[PDB]
Amino acid sequence: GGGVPTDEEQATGLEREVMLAARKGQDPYNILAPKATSGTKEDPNLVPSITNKRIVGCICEEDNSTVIWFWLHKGEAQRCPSCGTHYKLVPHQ
Amino acid sequence: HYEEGPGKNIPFSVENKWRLLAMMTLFFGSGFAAPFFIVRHQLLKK
Amino acid sequence: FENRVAEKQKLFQEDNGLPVHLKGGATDNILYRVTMTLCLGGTLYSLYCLGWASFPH
Amino acid sequence: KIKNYQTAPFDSRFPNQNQTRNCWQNYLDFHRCEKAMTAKGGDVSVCEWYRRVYKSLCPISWVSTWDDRRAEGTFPGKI
Amino acid sequence: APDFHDKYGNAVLASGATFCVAVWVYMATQIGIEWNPSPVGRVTPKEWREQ
Amino acid sequence: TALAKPQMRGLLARRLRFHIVGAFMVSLGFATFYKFAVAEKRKKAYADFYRNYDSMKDFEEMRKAGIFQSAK
Amino acid sequence: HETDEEFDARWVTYFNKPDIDAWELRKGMNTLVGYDLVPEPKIIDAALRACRRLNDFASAVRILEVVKDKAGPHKEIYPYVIQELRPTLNELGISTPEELGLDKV
Amino acid sequence: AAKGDHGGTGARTWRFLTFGLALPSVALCTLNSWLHSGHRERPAFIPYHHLRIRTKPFSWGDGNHTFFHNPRVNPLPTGYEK
Amino acid sequence: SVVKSEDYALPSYVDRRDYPLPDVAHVKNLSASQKALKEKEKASWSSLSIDEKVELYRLKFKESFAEMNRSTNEWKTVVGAAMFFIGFTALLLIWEKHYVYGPIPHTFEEEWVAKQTKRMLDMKVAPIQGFSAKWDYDKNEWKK
Amino acid sequence: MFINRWLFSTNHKDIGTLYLLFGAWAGMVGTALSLLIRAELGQPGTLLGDDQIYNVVVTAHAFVMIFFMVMPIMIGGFGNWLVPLMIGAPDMAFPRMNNMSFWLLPPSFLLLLASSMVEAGAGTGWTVYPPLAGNLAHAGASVDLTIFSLHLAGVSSILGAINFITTIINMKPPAMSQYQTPLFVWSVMITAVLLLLSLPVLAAGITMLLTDRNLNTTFFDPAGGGDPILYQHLFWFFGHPEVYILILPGFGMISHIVTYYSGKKEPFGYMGMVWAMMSIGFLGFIVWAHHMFTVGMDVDTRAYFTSATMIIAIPTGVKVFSWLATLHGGNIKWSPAMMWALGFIFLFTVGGLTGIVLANSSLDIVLHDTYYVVAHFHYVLSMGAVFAIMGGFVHWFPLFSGYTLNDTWAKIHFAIMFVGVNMTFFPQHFLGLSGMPRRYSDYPDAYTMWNTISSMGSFISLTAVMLMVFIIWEAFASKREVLTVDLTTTNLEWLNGCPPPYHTFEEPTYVNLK
Amino acid sequence: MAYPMQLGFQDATSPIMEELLHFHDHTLMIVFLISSLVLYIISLMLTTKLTHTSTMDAQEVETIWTILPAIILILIALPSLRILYMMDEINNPSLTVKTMGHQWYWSYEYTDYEDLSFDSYMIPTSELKPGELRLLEVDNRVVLPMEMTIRMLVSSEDVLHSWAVPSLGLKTDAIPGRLNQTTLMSSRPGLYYGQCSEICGSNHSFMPIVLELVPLKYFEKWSASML
Amino acid sequence: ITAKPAKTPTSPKEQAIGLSVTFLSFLLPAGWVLYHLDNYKKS
Amino acid sequence: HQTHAYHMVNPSPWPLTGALSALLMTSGLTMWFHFNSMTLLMIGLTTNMLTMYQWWRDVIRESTFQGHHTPAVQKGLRYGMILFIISEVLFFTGFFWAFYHSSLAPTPELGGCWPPTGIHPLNPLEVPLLNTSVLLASGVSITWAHHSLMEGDRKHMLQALFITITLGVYFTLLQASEYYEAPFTISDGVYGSTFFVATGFHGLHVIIGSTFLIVCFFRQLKFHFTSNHHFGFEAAAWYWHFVDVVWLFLYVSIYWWGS
Ligand SMILES: CCCCCCCCCCCCCCCCCC(=O)OCC(COC(=O)CCCCCCCCCCCCCCCCC)OC(=O)CCCCCCCCCCCCCCCCC
Ligand code: HEA
Ligand SMILES: CCCCC/C=C\C/C=C/C/C=C\C/C=C\CCCC(=O)O[C@H](COC(=O)CCCCCCCCCCCCCCCCC)COP(=O)(O)OCCN
Ligand SMILES: CCCCCC/C=C/CCCCCCCCCC(=O)O[C@H](COC(=O)CCCCCCCCCCCCCCC)COP(=O)(O)OC[C@@H](O)CO
Ligand SMILES: CCCCCCCCCCO[C@@H]1O[C@H](CO)[C@@H](O[C@H]2O[C@H](CO)[C@@H](O)[C@H](O)[C@H]2O)[C@H](O)[C@H]1O
Ligand SMILES: Cc1csc(-c2sc3ccccc3c2O)n1
Repeated sequence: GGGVPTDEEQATGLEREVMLAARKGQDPYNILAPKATSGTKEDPNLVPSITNKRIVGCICEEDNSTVIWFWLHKGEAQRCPSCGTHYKLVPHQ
Repeated sequence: HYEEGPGKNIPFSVENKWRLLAMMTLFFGSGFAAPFFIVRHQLLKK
Repeated sequence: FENRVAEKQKLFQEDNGLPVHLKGGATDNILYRVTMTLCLGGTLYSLYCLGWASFPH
Repeated sequence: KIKNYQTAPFDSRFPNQNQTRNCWQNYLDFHRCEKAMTAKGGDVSVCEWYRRVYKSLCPISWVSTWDDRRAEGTFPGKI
Repeated sequence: APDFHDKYGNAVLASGATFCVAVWVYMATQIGIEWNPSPVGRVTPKEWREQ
Repeated sequence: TALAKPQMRGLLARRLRFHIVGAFMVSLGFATFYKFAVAEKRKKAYADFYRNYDSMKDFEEMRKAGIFQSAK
Repeated sequence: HETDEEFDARWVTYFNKPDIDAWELRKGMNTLVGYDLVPEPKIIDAALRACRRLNDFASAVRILEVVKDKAGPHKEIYPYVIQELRPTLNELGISTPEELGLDKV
Repeated sequence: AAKGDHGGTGARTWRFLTFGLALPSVALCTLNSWLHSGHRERPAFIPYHHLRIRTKPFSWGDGNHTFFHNPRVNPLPTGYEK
Repeated sequence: SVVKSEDYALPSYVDRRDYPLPDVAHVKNLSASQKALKEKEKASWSSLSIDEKVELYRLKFKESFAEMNRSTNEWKTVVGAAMFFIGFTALLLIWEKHYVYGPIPHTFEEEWVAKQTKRMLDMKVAPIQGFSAKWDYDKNEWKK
Repeated sequence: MFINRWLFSTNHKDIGTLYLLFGAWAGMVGTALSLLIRAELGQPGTLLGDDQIYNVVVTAHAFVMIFFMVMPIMIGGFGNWLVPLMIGAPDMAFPRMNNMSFWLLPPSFLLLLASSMVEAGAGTGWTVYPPLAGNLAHAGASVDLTIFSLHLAGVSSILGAINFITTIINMKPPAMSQYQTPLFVWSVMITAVLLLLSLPVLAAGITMLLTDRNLNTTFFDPAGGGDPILYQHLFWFFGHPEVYILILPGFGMISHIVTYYSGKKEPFGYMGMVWAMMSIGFLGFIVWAHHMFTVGMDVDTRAYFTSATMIIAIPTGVKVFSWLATLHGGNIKWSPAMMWALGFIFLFTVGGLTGIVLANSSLDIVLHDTYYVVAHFHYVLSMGAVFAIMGGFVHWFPLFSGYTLNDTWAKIHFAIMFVGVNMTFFPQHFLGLSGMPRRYSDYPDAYTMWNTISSMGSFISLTAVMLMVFIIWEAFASKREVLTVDLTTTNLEWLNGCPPPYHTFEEPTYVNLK
Repeated sequence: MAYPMQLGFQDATSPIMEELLHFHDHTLMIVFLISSLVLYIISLMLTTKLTHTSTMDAQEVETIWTILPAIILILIALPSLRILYMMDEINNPSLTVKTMGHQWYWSYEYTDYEDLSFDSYMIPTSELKPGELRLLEVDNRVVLPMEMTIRMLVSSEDVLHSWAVPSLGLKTDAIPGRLNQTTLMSSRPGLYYGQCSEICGSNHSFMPIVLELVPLKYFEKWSASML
Repeated sequence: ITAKPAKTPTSPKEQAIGLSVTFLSFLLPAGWVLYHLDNYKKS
Repeated sequence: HQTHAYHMVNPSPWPLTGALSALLMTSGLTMWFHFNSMTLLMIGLTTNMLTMYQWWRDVIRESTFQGHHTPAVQKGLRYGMILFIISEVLFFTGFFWAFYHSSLAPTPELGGCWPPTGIHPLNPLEVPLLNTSVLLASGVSITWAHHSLMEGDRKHMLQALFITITLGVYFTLLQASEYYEAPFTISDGVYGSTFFVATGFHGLHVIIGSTFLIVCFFRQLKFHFTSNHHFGFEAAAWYWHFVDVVWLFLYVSIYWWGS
């Protein structure tokens, strides 16, 4: 027998948004860690934002304990002040 | 929404430095004074 | 029993600016006011009891 | 028998700083021996070593409390 | 432009040291505080036992 | 006329090593001073006091001075 | 790791890149002054010529200031570096901080 | 234990364990317990000093009865109440 | 010049001897003559005057290394003010001795101490190092 | 709006502010109690009364300073403010339960106040040993009100520990591993684990004391087969983890302060710092019986606890030398915060070394329950935790308030405090070695000089405390608003301005994995 | 007893207390050495304009920071534990004395042969005899034979106390329902003082201990006269 | 750290007032209690 | 507005009312123990229940009705419940420490033996064994309930959960009966002290856990739980297994080995 609702039938609010977006392979609420590009000026890391600036944390090398934090602004790609890899903001919404 | 910025993220007003002085005086002064008056209270019982 | 969760989801997602502890309706306000009155009244009574208990009888 | 008793000697059963059980054991031992020697008509004097040790070791108020409770019938140890 | 320390530094240091030494020397020697120093080299022993 | 080329690399590391060795030297020097002025001094004071110490004579002086409840 | 000569050659090459931009110039100098050394004159020379290609006179003077600062209490290092740099300073018109009065408190 | 019964551990398997093992065990222990029940002979009262402790009166009743006092089996410091 | 509160998310200027080339220029907005000075800077710097070279420096930077590293007389204010408040503390201790503390016990009277000292010497208090060791029992005096 | 924001808060910053205000007020109470202690001892004789009133003062001095000053400021205050900011989190994991952790403390404080107002107070020492704390030697409500005070403070910290552990484990950026979190975040989590494990044992211990006093149990009463020593085990099983709970957040702030004002982007030996704090927390659970070397334990037990206690010096030494290695080569900024941190390193080391002396059970026989112990823990608490608190306060005050302090006044404050604390407690080593017992209202005449100097030092520290209140007033009175802060690239908590908006990290940080 | 301006331990009266003195000297030298080294290194780190702010490798130096303290701790534990077990060594006492703690005084029992027991109260300050010590003298002293191994048994009949005599390196907690044992051997005659060392109520500071060490013959006569 | 000039500067005289008032708030109540200790003890 | 998955909670009065309820309960107990009155205590208990009801009511509103419990929020609640149970384990550990301390070294006042002279322990093979089978059986039935819920079976979920609750009530009634029938009391020395305080706190936890299961039962009746999202049930199941394991330790230590 049945009688127990499913998440597809009954999930609501933010939980449902996360569920439906994951089913499309999208991550609007930042549950996953983005995978880096090569970080050159031709192939910068693309940082989504709903505003015109967002804080980037750069782990310059694997297993570094020090994270480098800076505001990434809309416009030309900026570089991590420690290792120089490029980041470019992509506003949306 | 709530007020933001310096002097607005606290449960006490800093609009007037002299009213603030009276309030900081009452705040820290009451804490420092309390044990002495409890000493007094216990001495005055017997 | 029938599944009426959809009706509750609509009620508590209503765009009325109410906090969650008051969004059920008037009964929430009554239960809140009963709770806070007992807490604050009981606290004042405890201070009275301390005053009484602080001196010999 | 082996006299010139100065004080209770070292006892390997009780080698630590807590000596409560040493006093407790010898108090039991004396009154168990005394009870055995009284019922069968023998002489309590064979129990003397236990008497000296517990008198040396036990606080006066402990012996007196234990004595009162043996007489009242409320002593919790087995004699 | 000269700041507070350039104008008043020397006076604050001199007055503060003078005031501090003077009031602590006064408190230490002039108001009856018993420091209870060692009797060694200071106190002459006196007979104490009686009949 | 021209100035000679001074050492330009590792000045901080060289200053550190020099003074760490310095501190080690001073530490040994203090441990010797402390063994002589405190540790050995304490051993000798107690050794000298008890070498010819006479406890009965010490007691008699104390008894004659009247300090004891049990010995007049 | 790498020898002193290889370290200096890496930094000479870094500042000698013809189309080095302003960010890379600042990044190089700010990284270089973190090391336990006063940079060799040949490194400063390449850095000063990078300033010339970037039309940045003020950064060239600032580079000379930090050479003096990195020397700490060793007063003999900075006059020597300036001595070795005089041909470059004359060729490029770079006045020293002292010549500009920027060594005054 | 000697029940194979493996594979997927699902609702059906655990209902199987509930009705086939768990509740039968409870029925057996209930049986066992309701056979050794019935009052046994209360022992002679001895006013032992390590028992019936009274250092402060209880905050209920007359201050001398424990919270779940049973007159049949729980004596007072002075003995069983009649 | 003017830095603003709502600016905190933007690259800013600092004067740090371990960060000689800051992220932005000290002065971002150029006057007509300052615009021409920057144009002249694209030509040979030998053609720049001393004043123009200093002016180029002051557009890029706020303080020189000598200015930002200068010593101050603050230690005189700090040490002197600390001694004042430590001195003021003695005033509180004087008030406490005068108005709060009563007499100390009679065992601190000079004659008690003198008799107490002998009795301590009679019982040989600390005879190895601490006290009686410093009394000469033969000469009847404190050892020199 | 005011009631909603400050009584119904679900915001980690406002709640942190509430903790800081509460801890500062309690700091006044604990300070006044400490002056009453040293006034009684400032000259031979009696001043207040006999030992009951004196040791109700002594008992409350410890409770206020430990449970109401240090812990709320370090864990509730700096923790709630800094931990979410340092990991880019929008708030704590349980923001509403976070608010109850705070609001349990004023009633807990009220219960401690009540215990000293009714009957003759609880003159038991902060250890509350029976039978002195029992219902015969301390009849009445005082001890029971003390127990209930500890209950409420225990529940507050236990729930706060659950909140911090959950927040630190679960609410980091998905690319950030635990080995990419700042050392202060590490120190708070480890502290929270020690709280989670130790406080329930204390709660059990003091609940058994409650039932012994009111329900005729005999856990600690030999007449019923109990043992007063059992309570000591239960208390001190919590008791030592508590002192490491008190210092660990200090360790984390010192790391940040020394790193920042050395001009460094990172502390020396990050992983070694993590290892040492985790080793210190682990070792802190197996050494408790070094508080009981004179109760009559077997020699082998006294041999183990001697050895296990001394091992803690190895991980602690790694932290001390790493702080020194962080200073090495730095562009030293002689800020007031740096001075507090440098005073911490030296004075904590001194107090730690005297702890190693006490770890030797043979020597502890003569030093236990003497002022040598008082000298030990005041050098690690009143010159370690407080200096770390003062350094953290003056360092992060511009972040919390948006206003700057007067650095000259703050340096003056440090100098007065440094003289006062050392004049107070260094002579107490002499009193301890020469045999002055703890918890005495009066002393043999020989101990007069060092007690006199010590009490004079306590007045110097009082002047520093009064100056501190003025310095805070002056900062709010003048309203010098922060403009720029250095080293934001390695101090995330500053990157949202001063003060940060009510809601921060509504959009989380971007950290990719590569 | 303690004397004015005392810095260290009271002079040792027992061989064990002598051992503790030399062990303290050994440990205190290490304490002075490490705190001075830390203070010096602090000043060394802070007195140069030279800088090195890039990433520092930590592996090699932490071997030193870990092996050296480990050796030092062993250099402390070795003599510490030797004294610990030497304190515990089997000795054959010739006398057993019990002391019971009370609020607020000590009672003593000599029950090897006779039932000798008495109370021991502090001499009030207003009743001190000229030259007697405030808060330290008792009416009835603990008379004991010198140069003999004595077994002390310590307990209490109310709250916790602690029976301490610093001169002899003694401190044994007084716990109701428990009989704690320590050993006492005085190398010299005289008077040796101690004070209650566990908070026990209103007169915690005012229940001291006074041992009177005398030759055996005087102890025997004193014991008989005290029955 | 860099900061704006004080929006409401506190002159040396104003600081003298704030410091004096702060100290008096600590010293007067405790002084009153300690001054009257004997009135509390022998009563 | 937010682009993270975490829950910003509405400002709430229940933290304050819960903290004030703790003040009233603790001052109430002091009033009861020392001043012969129950007024404060009954007010504190009443406000405590009201706080817990409305607090957890709002959690249901925030999750089932408003949808704020994303997978990340659920993961946090998992850590919170695990950590809370751990703190409860250490609380009971102190009482087991007290029990073994007293029973491994029985003092002369007890007769130097365990069980003490004059103590007649309950037979571990009668009701204590029945209680053991009851809680163990409730662990089986609640596991059946869980799998029924995950497989979408409404009826069998309610049946298994009701059986679990009935066993919890059965245990409580059996323990209440044992308490009345026991010839020893909490005042019978350290045996009665350790017995009733340890089993009493456990009995309280049984009542707490049964209440939690009853909450889940009515929430299930109202279709709150999905086959994949039901942490309230999972938390109650973890707490119930914790209650079961504590009993097993109590049975082995106090009822069996300690007899
Ligand atoms: C530094 C200590 C911690 C911080 C405190 C700072 C405040 C300043 C105080 C500090 C200024 C003095 C610092 C060293 C004092 C040593 C005194 C001594 O002779 O101690 C002797 C022993 C007992 O030994 C004996 O039995 C020998 C008997 C000899 C008697 C000769 C009589 C001569 C009279 C001397 C009178 C001295 C009066 C001192 C009176 C002092 C009143 C305050 O006492 C003890 O064990 C005391 C236990 C100390 C445990 C903590 C050790 C911390 C060491 C840090 C130092 C490194 C930095 C230095 C450089 C320090 C630069 C800051
Ligand atoms: C912040 C609080 C705090 C801290 C950090 C400590 C740290 C230590 N404590 Fe302390 N202690 C207390 C607070 C604290 N203590 C309190 C409150 C009491 C009394 C409670 C009461 O009774 O009321 C107490 C009592 C106390 C006693 C009992 C004394 C007695 O009551 O008889 C002991 C004994 O073992 C002890 C030992 C230690 C040790 C070994 C450390 C170690 O962790 C310290 C380690 C640090 C160092 C050793 C210095 C740094 C290391 C190096 C520089 C490396 C080189 C060093 C060596 C090679 C040795 N403490
Ligand atoms: C299945 C039954 C469950 C028990 C239900 C009974 C009452 C509920 C109270 C719950 C309290 C839980 C712990 C209480 C500790 C001791 C209670 C022991 C359990 C019990 O109830 O045992 C009874 C004791 O009753 C008594 O007085 C108890 C009288 C009331 C005392 C209340 C004391 C409350 C103390 C709370 C302290 C704080 C709790 C911990 C907080 C920690 C926070 C970190 C034994 O009865 P008896 O008359 O000796 O006779 C037995 C033979 N006929
Ligand atoms: C009769 C005598 C009474 C005496 C007083 C004790 C009273 C009883 C309290 C018993 C516990 C009741 C807990 C009820 C919690 C209900 C709210 C709830 O459980 O909410 C859930 C999360 O709960 C969560 O925080 C989990 C939170 C659990 C917290 C509670 C854990 C028990 C704590 C009890 C108190 C400890 C006392 C210890 C004393 C020593 C919501 O998430 P889900 O369920 O996944 O589903 C949502 C889906 O519908 C979406 O599709
Ligand atoms: C431990 C922390 C505190 C330690 C340091 C305290 C410093 C004392 C500051 C001054 O305090 C005042 O002192 C007055 C005396 O100078 C008291 O007046 C008292 O004495 C006066 C002079 O005799 C009378 O005129 C008043 O009526 C009488 O109340 C007054 O009450 C008290 O507030
Ligand atoms: C005389 C005395 C002894 S203890 C005591 C006081 S004052 C006080 C103030 C706030 C909280 C607790 C206490 C407390 O216990 N006063």
